[PDB]
Amino acid sequence: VQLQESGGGLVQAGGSLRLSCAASGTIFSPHYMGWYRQAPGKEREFVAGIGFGTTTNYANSVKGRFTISRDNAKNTVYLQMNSLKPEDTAVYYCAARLYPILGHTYWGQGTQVTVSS
Amino acid sequence: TKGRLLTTPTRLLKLILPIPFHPEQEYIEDAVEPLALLVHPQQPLSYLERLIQAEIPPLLVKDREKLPEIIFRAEADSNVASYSGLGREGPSKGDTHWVRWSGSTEIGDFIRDAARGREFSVTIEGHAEELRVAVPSFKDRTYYMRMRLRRMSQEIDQMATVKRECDLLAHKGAHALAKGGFAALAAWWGIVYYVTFHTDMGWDLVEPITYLAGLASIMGGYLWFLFISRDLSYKAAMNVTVSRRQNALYQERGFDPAKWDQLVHDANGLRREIKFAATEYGVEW
Ligand SMILES: [Ca+2]
Repeated sequence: VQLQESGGGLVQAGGSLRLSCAASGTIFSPHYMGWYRQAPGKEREFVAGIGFGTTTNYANSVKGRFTISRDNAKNTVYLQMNSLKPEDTAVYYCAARLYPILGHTYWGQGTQVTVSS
Repeated sequence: TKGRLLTTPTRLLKLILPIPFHPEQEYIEDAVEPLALLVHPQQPLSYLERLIQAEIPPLLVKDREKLPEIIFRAEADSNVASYSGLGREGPSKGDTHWVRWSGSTEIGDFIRDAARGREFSVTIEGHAEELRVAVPSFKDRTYYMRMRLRRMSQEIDQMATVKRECDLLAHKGAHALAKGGFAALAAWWGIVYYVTFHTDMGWDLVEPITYLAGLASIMGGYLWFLFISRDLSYKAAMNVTVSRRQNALYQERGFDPAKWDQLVHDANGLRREIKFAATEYGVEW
Protein backbone atom coordinates (compact mmCIF):
# COMPACT_ATOMS: atom_id res chain seq x y z
CA VAL A 1 0.00 0.00 0.00
CA GLN A 2 1.60 3.21 -1.27
CA LEU A 3 0.87 6.12 -3.59
CA GLN A 4 2.50 7.51 -6.73
CA GLU A 5 2.24 10.99 -8.22
CA SER A 6 2.53 12.54 -11.68
CA GLY A 7 2.00 16.08 -12.97
CA GLY A 8 4.79 18.26 -11.64
CA GLY A 9 6.91 20.47 -13.85
CA LEU A 10 7.88 24.03 -14.70
CA VAL A 11 5.54 27.02 -15.01
CA GLN A 12 5.99 30.74 -14.35
CA ALA A 13 4.17 33.02 -11.92
CA GLY A 14 0.45 33.46 -12.49
CA GLY A 15 0.24 30.17 -14.38
CA SER A 16 -1.78 27.02 -13.80
CA LEU A 17 -1.03 23.39 -12.96
CA ARG A 18 -3.09 20.30 -12.14
CA LEU A 19 -1.68 17.71 -9.73
CA SER A 20 -2.71 14.05 -9.58
CA CYS A 21 -1.88 11.21 -7.20
CA ALA A 22 -3.21 7.64 -7.15
CA ALA A 23 -3.43 5.54 -3.99
CA SER A 24 -3.08 1.78 -4.43
CA GLY A 25 -2.77 -1.29 -2.26
CA THR A 26 -5.71 -0.42 0.01
CA ILE A 27 -8.36 -2.98 0.91
CA PHE A 28 -10.78 -0.12 1.64
CA SER A 29 -11.20 3.57 0.89
CA PRO A 30 -8.72 5.76 2.80
CA HIS A 31 -10.20 8.37 5.11
CA TYR A 32 -7.68 11.19 4.61
CA MET A 33 -5.66 12.15 1.53
CA GLY A 34 -3.90 15.49 1.13
CA TRP A 35 -1.08 17.46 -0.48
CA TYR A 36 2.09 18.79 1.15
CA ARG A 37 5.05 20.90 0.01
CA GLN A 38 8.70 21.32 1.00
CA ALA A 39 10.54 24.61 0.45
CA PRO A 40 14.25 24.42 -0.53
CA GLY A 41 15.27 24.91 3.11
CA LYS A 42 12.13 24.88 5.25
CA GLU A 43 10.12 21.94 6.58
CA ARG A 44 7.28 19.86 5.11
CA GLU A 45 4.24 22.16 5.07
CA PHE A 46 0.56 21.48 4.51
CA VAL A 47 -1.05 22.59 1.24
CA ALA A 48 -4.48 20.96 0.95
CA GLY A 49 -6.24 17.93 2.39
CA ILE A 50 -9.64 16.24 2.53
CA GLY A 51 -10.82 14.10 5.42
CA PHE A 52 -14.05 12.32 4.57
CA GLY A 53 -15.75 12.50 7.96
CA THR A 54 -13.90 15.71 8.87
CA THR A 55 -13.23 19.00 7.10
CA THR A 56 -11.68 19.74 3.69
CA ASN A 57 -9.31 22.58 4.61
CA TYR A 58 -6.45 24.51 3.03
CA ALA A 59 -3.46 26.31 4.50
CA ASN A 60 -3.32 30.09 4.82
CA SER A 61 -0.78 30.72 2.06
CA VAL A 62 -2.73 28.21 -0.05
CA LYS A 63 -6.27 29.52 0.50
CA GLY A 64 -8.32 30.84 -2.40
CA ARG A 65 -5.85 29.91 -5.16
CA PHE A 66 -5.64 26.10 -5.23
CA THR A 67 -8.44 23.52 -5.22
CA ILE A 68 -8.14 20.03 -3.75
CA SER A 69 -10.59 17.37 -4.89
CA ARG A 70 -10.80 13.63 -4.20
CA ASP A 71 -12.67 11.01 -6.23
CA ASN A 72 -13.05 7.96 -4.00
CA ALA A 73 -14.05 5.68 -6.90
CA LYS A 74 -10.70 5.95 -8.69
CA ASN A 75 -9.03 6.77 -5.33
CA THR A 76 -7.22 9.84 -6.62
CA VAL A 77 -6.34 13.22 -5.12
CA TYR A 78 -6.39 16.28 -7.37
CA LEU A 79 -4.85 19.70 -6.69
CA GLN A 80 -5.69 22.42 -9.23
CA MET A 81 -3.14 25.19 -8.60
CA ASN A 82 -3.84 28.50 -10.35
CA SER A 83 -2.29 31.95 -9.83
CA LEU A 84 1.09 30.49 -8.96
CA LYS A 85 3.96 32.49 -7.45
CA PRO A 86 7.63 31.88 -6.56
CA GLU A 87 6.50 31.19 -2.98
CA ASP A 88 4.45 28.27 -4.37
CA THR A 89 7.75 26.56 -5.26
CA ALA A 90 8.45 23.35 -3.34
CA VAL A 91 8.63 19.58 -3.69
CA TYR A 92 5.00 18.45 -3.47
CA TYR A 93 4.24 15.11 -1.80
CA CYS A 94 1.13 12.92 -1.54
CA ALA A 95 0.13 11.94 2.00
CA ALA A 96 -2.68 9.56 2.94
CA ARG A 97 -4.07 8.10 6.16
CA LEU A 98 -6.24 4.99 6.28
CA TYR A 99 -8.04 5.94 9.52
CA PRO A 100 -8.64 9.32 11.18
CA ILE A 101 -5.46 9.45 13.27
CA LEU A 102 -4.51 13.13 13.35
CA GLY A 103 -1.00 13.28 11.93
CA HIS A 104 0.53 11.66 8.83
CA THR A 105 1.37 8.00 8.23
CA TYR A 106 1.68 7.17 4.51
CA TRP A 107 3.70 9.24 2.04
CA GLY A 108 4.12 9.46 -1.72
CA GLN A 109 7.09 9.67 -4.05
CA GLY A 110 7.09 13.43 -4.61
CA THR A 111 6.94 15.76 -7.62
CA GLN A 112 8.75 19.06 -8.11
CA VAL A 113 6.93 22.26 -9.11
CA THR A 114 9.02 25.25 -10.18
CA VAL A 115 7.98 28.89 -10.67
CA SER A 116 10.82 31.05 -11.96
CA SER A 117 11.67 34.67 -11.14
CA THR B 1 -29.25 -55.92 82.69
CA LYS B 2 -31.38 -52.88 81.91
CA GLY B 3 -34.36 -52.89 79.57
CA ARG B 4 -34.97 -51.12 76.28
CA LEU B 5 -37.83 -49.33 74.54
CA LEU B 6 -37.06 -49.45 70.82
CA THR B 7 -38.60 -47.58 67.90
CA THR B 8 -39.79 -49.29 64.71
CA PRO B 9 -40.43 -47.92 61.19
CA THR B 10 -44.15 -47.73 62.03
CA ARG B 11 -45.55 -45.89 65.05
CA LEU B 12 -45.21 -48.93 67.33
CA LEU B 13 -42.58 -49.32 70.06
CA LYS B 14 -40.84 -52.58 70.95
CA LEU B 15 -40.19 -52.99 74.69
CA ILE B 16 -37.34 -55.21 75.88
CA LEU B 17 -37.46 -55.82 79.64
CA PRO B 18 -35.41 -58.54 81.38
CA ILE B 19 -37.72 -60.06 84.00
CA PRO B 20 -35.66 -61.81 86.72
CA PHE B 21 -37.94 -64.87 86.62
CA HIS B 22 -37.98 -68.46 85.42
CA PRO B 23 -37.83 -71.10 88.18
CA GLU B 24 -41.40 -70.25 89.10
CA GLN B 25 -44.87 -71.64 89.27
CA GLU B 26 -45.64 -68.46 91.20
CA TYR B 27 -42.94 -65.90 91.88
CA ILE B 28 -43.90 -65.24 95.52
CA GLU B 29 -31.49 -69.79 88.80
CA ASP B 30 -31.24 -68.56 85.21
CA ALA B 31 -33.74 -65.90 84.15
CA VAL B 32 -36.17 -66.30 81.26
CA GLU B 33 -35.26 -64.83 77.85
CA PRO B 34 -36.02 -61.09 78.01
CA LEU B 35 -39.62 -60.17 77.28
CA ALA B 36 -40.20 -58.36 73.96
CA LEU B 37 -43.52 -56.50 73.79
CA LEU B 38 -44.96 -54.47 70.91
CA VAL B 39 -46.87 -51.39 72.09
CA HIS B 40 -48.55 -48.34 70.47
CA PRO B 41 -47.85 -44.78 71.70
CA GLN B 42 -51.61 -44.24 72.24
CA GLN B 43 -52.44 -47.19 74.39
CA PRO B 44 -52.58 -46.46 78.13
CA LEU B 45 -50.14 -47.79 80.70
CA SER B 46 -52.91 -50.03 82.04
CA TYR B 47 -52.84 -52.00 78.78
CA LEU B 48 -49.05 -52.30 79.06
CA GLU B 49 -49.70 -53.62 82.58
CA ARG B 50 -52.04 -56.42 81.51
CA LEU B 51 -49.64 -57.15 78.64
CA ILE B 52 -46.78 -57.89 81.05
CA GLN B 53 -49.18 -59.75 83.36
CA ALA B 54 -49.75 -62.28 80.57
CA GLU B 55 -46.04 -63.10 80.13
CA ILE B 56 -45.53 -63.37 83.91
CA PRO B 57 -46.19 -66.03 86.53
CA PRO B 58 -49.27 -65.56 88.71
CA LEU B 59 -48.99 -64.12 92.22
CA LEU B 60 -50.12 -66.51 94.96
CA VAL B 61 -51.60 -65.38 98.27
CA LYS B 62 -52.68 -68.27 100.53
CA ASP B 63 -55.25 -70.33 98.60
CA ARG B 64 -55.69 -68.08 95.54
CA GLU B 65 -53.54 -66.57 92.81
CA LYS B 66 -53.93 -63.03 91.51
CA LEU B 67 -52.55 -60.93 88.68
CA PRO B 68 -49.54 -58.85 89.81
CA GLU B 69 -49.91 -55.10 90.06
CA ILE B 70 -47.45 -53.12 87.94
CA ILE B 71 -46.39 -49.55 88.77
CA PHE B 72 -44.50 -47.26 86.38
CA ARG B 73 -42.37 -44.49 87.88
CA ALA B 74 -40.37 -41.65 86.34
CA GLU B 75 -37.92 -38.98 87.54
CA ALA B 76 -40.60 -36.30 86.93
CA ASP B 77 -40.27 -33.13 89.00
CA SER B 78 -40.85 -25.23 89.66
CA ASN B 79 -44.12 -24.66 87.79
CA VAL B 80 -42.70 -25.70 84.39
CA ALA B 81 -41.95 -29.33 83.59
CA SER B 82 -38.20 -29.50 82.90
CA TYR B 83 -37.99 -31.24 79.52
CA SER B 84 -34.65 -32.17 77.99
CA GLY B 85 -35.33 -34.63 75.17
CA LEU B 86 -32.06 -36.42 76.00
CA GLY B 87 -33.42 -39.50 77.76
CA ARG B 88 -30.76 -42.19 78.09
CA GLU B 89 -28.18 -39.82 76.57
CA GLY B 90 -28.56 -37.60 79.65
CA PRO B 91 -26.03 -36.93 82.41
CA SER B 92 -27.56 -38.95 85.30
CA LYS B 93 -27.40 -38.00 88.99
CA GLY B 94 -26.61 -39.93 92.18
CA ASP B 95 -30.17 -40.44 93.42
CA THR B 96 -33.41 -39.38 91.75
CA HIS B 97 -36.95 -38.58 92.89
CA TRP B 98 -39.54 -40.92 91.37
CA VAL B 99 -43.29 -40.36 91.05
CA ARG B 100 -46.12 -42.72 90.18
CA TRP B 101 -47.84 -42.26 86.82
CA SER B 102 -51.55 -42.90 86.31
CA GLY B 103 -52.55 -46.02 84.43
CA SER B 104 -54.51 -43.83 82.01
CA THR B 105 -51.41 -42.04 80.69
CA GLU B 106 -50.66 -42.95 77.08
CA ILE B 107 -47.29 -44.63 76.54
CA GLY B 108 -46.23 -41.92 74.10
CA ASP B 109 -47.00 -39.10 76.53
CA PHE B 110 -45.38 -40.96 79.44
CA ILE B 111 -42.19 -41.71 77.50
CA ARG B 112 -41.57 -38.15 76.31
CA ASP B 113 -42.03 -36.79 79.84
CA ALA B 114 -39.81 -39.46 81.42
CA ALA B 115 -37.10 -38.44 78.93
CA ARG B 116 -35.96 -35.85 81.49
CA GLY B 117 -34.21 -38.78 83.19
CA ARG B 118 -32.02 -41.57 81.87
CA GLU B 119 -34.49 -44.36 82.69
CA PHE B 120 -38.01 -45.06 83.92
CA SER B 121 -38.94 -47.69 86.49
CA VAL B 122 -41.22 -50.73 86.27
CA THR B 123 -42.15 -52.42 89.56
CA ILE B 124 -43.89 -55.80 89.66
CA GLU B 125 -45.86 -56.42 92.84
CA GLY B 126 -44.58 -59.33 94.90
CA HIS B 127 -41.00 -58.77 93.67
CA ALA B 128 -38.89 -56.36 95.71
CA GLU B 129 -36.37 -55.24 93.07
CA GLU B 130 -37.68 -52.80 90.46
CA LEU B 131 -36.71 -52.97 86.80
CA ARG B 132 -35.14 -50.19 84.73
CA VAL B 133 -35.90 -49.26 81.11
CA ALA B 134 -33.95 -46.57 79.27
CA VAL B 135 -36.26 -43.88 77.87
CA PRO B 136 -35.65 -43.15 74.17
CA SER B 137 -34.19 -39.80 73.18
CA PHE B 138 -35.82 -37.41 70.73
CA LYS B 139 -33.20 -38.52 68.20
CA ASP B 140 -34.08 -42.14 68.96
CA ARG B 141 -37.80 -41.62 68.27
CA THR B 142 -37.01 -39.98 64.91
CA TYR B 143 -34.24 -42.32 63.72
CA TYR B 144 -36.08 -43.87 60.77
CA MET B 145 -37.58 -40.47 59.92
CA ARG B 146 -34.23 -38.66 59.97
CA MET B 147 -32.48 -41.49 58.13
CA ARG B 148 -35.26 -41.41 55.53
CA LEU B 149 -35.09 -37.61 55.30
CA ARG B 150 -31.37 -37.87 54.54
CA ARG B 151 -32.28 -40.46 51.90
CA MET B 152 -34.99 -38.20 50.45
CA SER B 153 -32.83 -35.07 50.26
CA GLN B 154 -30.07 -36.98 48.45
CA GLU B 155 -32.27 -38.46 45.71
CA ILE B 156 -33.73 -34.98 45.19
CA ASP B 157 -30.24 -33.64 44.42
CA GLN B 158 -29.51 -36.52 42.04
CA MET B 159 -32.77 -35.45 40.34
CA ALA B 160 -32.35 -31.66 40.62
CA THR B 161 -28.90 -31.45 39.00
CA VAL B 162 -30.29 -32.97 35.79
CA LYS B 163 -33.15 -30.45 35.72
CA ARG B 164 -30.41 -27.88 36.38
CA GLU B 165 -28.43 -28.84 33.28
CA CYS B 166 -31.67 -29.17 31.31
CA ASP B 167 -32.63 -25.61 32.29
CA LEU B 168 -29.17 -24.20 31.48
CA LEU B 169 -28.67 -25.94 28.13
CA ALA B 170 -31.93 -24.23 27.09
CA HIS B 171 -30.65 -20.64 27.48
CA LYS B 172 -27.58 -20.61 25.22
CA GLY B 173 -29.87 -21.69 22.37
CA ALA B 174 -32.82 -19.46 23.21
CA HIS B 175 -30.51 -16.41 23.42
CA ALA B 176 -29.25 -16.84 19.84
CA LEU B 177 -31.51 -14.12 18.42
CA ALA B 178 -30.25 -11.78 21.16
CA LYS B 179 -26.61 -12.16 20.09
CA GLY B 180 -27.75 -11.93 16.47
CA GLY B 181 -29.53 -8.69 17.32
CA PHE B 182 -26.29 -7.28 18.71
CA ALA B 183 -24.42 -8.40 15.58
CA ALA B 184 -27.05 -6.67 13.43
CA LEU B 185 -26.48 -3.36 15.23
CA ALA B 186 -22.68 -3.60 15.21
CA ALA B 187 -22.80 -4.52 11.52
CA TRP B 188 -25.18 -1.60 11.00
CA TRP B 189 -22.71 0.59 12.89
CA GLY B 190 -19.89 -0.36 10.53
CA ILE B 191 -22.03 0.59 7.54
CA VAL B 192 -22.80 4.01 9.02
CA TYR B 193 -19.25 4.60 10.27
CA TYR B 194 -17.68 3.62 6.94
CA VAL B 195 -19.92 5.71 4.68
CA THR B 196 -19.39 8.85 6.77
CA PHE B 197 -15.64 8.56 7.39
CA HIS B 198 -14.60 6.55 4.30
CA THR B 199 -16.91 7.81 1.53
CA ASP B 200 -17.60 11.13 -0.18
CA MET B 201 -21.37 11.18 0.40
CA GLY B 202 -22.46 13.25 3.38
CA TRP B 203 -25.00 13.26 6.19
CA ASP B 204 -27.60 14.68 3.78
CA LEU B 205 -27.92 11.21 2.20
CA VAL B 206 -27.33 8.69 5.00
CA GLU B 207 -29.41 10.17 7.84
CA PRO B 208 -32.83 9.48 6.21
CA ILE B 209 -31.70 5.88 5.66
CA THR B 210 -30.91 5.74 9.38
CA TYR B 211 -34.41 7.08 10.08
CA LEU B 212 -36.17 4.68 7.70
CA ALA B 213 -34.13 1.87 9.25
CA GLY B 214 -35.06 3.02 12.75
CA LEU B 215 -38.77 2.83 11.97
CA ALA B 216 -38.15 -0.57 10.37
CA SER B 217 -36.64 -1.98 13.58
CA ILE B 218 -39.54 -0.51 15.56
CA MET B 219 -42.06 -2.19 13.26
CA GLY B 220 -40.03 -5.41 13.34
CA GLY B 221 -40.50 -5.36 17.10
CA TYR B 222 -44.20 -4.67 16.56
CA LEU B 223 -44.53 -7.77 14.40
CA TRP B 224 -42.47 -9.57 17.05
CA PHE B 225 -44.70 -8.55 19.96
CA LEU B 226 -47.54 -9.68 17.64
CA PHE B 227 -46.55 -13.33 18.09
CA ILE B 228 -46.24 -15.19 21.45
CA SER B 229 -43.99 -12.51 22.94
CA ARG B 230 -46.98 -10.87 24.63
CA ASP B 231 -47.76 -11.84 28.24
CA LEU B 232 -45.78 -15.00 29.14
CA SER B 233 -44.17 -17.03 26.36
CA TYR B 234 -42.87 -19.37 29.07
CA LYS B 235 -45.30 -22.02 27.78
CA ALA B 236 -43.23 -22.13 24.59
CA ALA B 237 -40.09 -22.27 26.73
CA MET B 238 -41.64 -25.03 28.86
CA ASN B 239 -42.18 -27.18 25.76
CA VAL B 240 -38.48 -27.06 24.90
CA THR B 241 -37.62 -27.93 28.51
CA VAL B 242 -40.13 -30.79 28.56
CA SER B 243 -38.59 -32.28 25.41
CA ARG B 244 -35.12 -32.08 26.98
CA ARG B 245 -36.28 -34.11 30.01
CA GLN B 246 -36.19 -37.53 28.39
CA ASN B 247 -36.43 -40.62 30.58
CA ALA B 248 -33.36 -42.71 31.37
CA LEU B 249 -33.20 -46.41 32.28
CA TYR B 250 -29.87 -46.09 34.07
CA GLN B 251 -30.85 -46.88 37.68
CA GLU B 252 -33.63 -49.25 38.75
CA ARG B 253 -34.26 -47.37 42.01
CA GLY B 254 -33.68 -43.61 42.14
CA PHE B 255 -33.43 -43.45 38.36
CA ASP B 256 -30.78 -40.99 37.21
CA PRO B 257 -30.80 -38.45 34.38
CA ALA B 258 -34.56 -37.96 34.09
CA LYS B 259 -37.40 -35.76 35.34
CA TRP B 260 -41.06 -36.23 36.24
CA ASP B 261 -43.29 -35.76 39.31
CA GLN B 262 -40.78 -34.34 41.80
CA LEU B 263 -42.36 -35.17 45.17
CA VAL B 264 -40.34 -32.80 47.32
CA HIS B 265 -43.37 -31.91 49.48
CA ASP B 266 -42.87 -35.27 51.23
CA ALA B 267 -39.32 -34.26 52.16
CA ASN B 268 -40.88 -31.09 53.57
CA GLY B 269 -43.83 -32.97 55.05
CA LEU B 270 -41.34 -35.26 56.77
CA ARG B 271 -39.31 -32.32 58.08
CA ARG B 272 -42.49 -30.84 59.57
CA GLU B 273 -42.92 -34.14 61.42
CA ILE B 274 -39.38 -34.19 62.82
CA LYS B 275 -39.55 -30.58 63.98
CA PHE B 276 -42.95 -31.06 65.62
CA ALA B 277 -41.45 -34.00 67.52
CA ALA B 278 -38.55 -31.80 68.62
CA THR B 279 -40.96 -29.19 69.98
CA GLU B 280 -42.94 -31.56 72.21
CA TYR B 281 -39.63 -32.88 73.55
CA GLY B 282 -38.56 -29.25 73.99
CA VAL B 283 -35.47 -29.18 71.74
CA GLU B 284 -34.28 -27.40 68.61
CA TRP B 285 -33.77 -29.05 65.24
CA1 LIG C 1 -30.54 15.66 11.45
